[PDB]
Amino acid sequence: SHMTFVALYDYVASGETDLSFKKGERLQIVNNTEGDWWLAHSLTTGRTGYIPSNYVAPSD
Repeated sequence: SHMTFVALYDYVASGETDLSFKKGERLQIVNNTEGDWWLAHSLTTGRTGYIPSNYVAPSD
């Protein structure tokens, strides 16, 4: 259930459904059913949206 990942790079969202996040931000992964785009929730900003799965790595 707790699935914490850390952002490896900045990402500015290009649309409505993706999530913008800063390098070093910690995110709860909500839905990793797809291998390319994961639904994530920022523990910092409280925003929720899709992120590129290759921009994050497992974290505490």
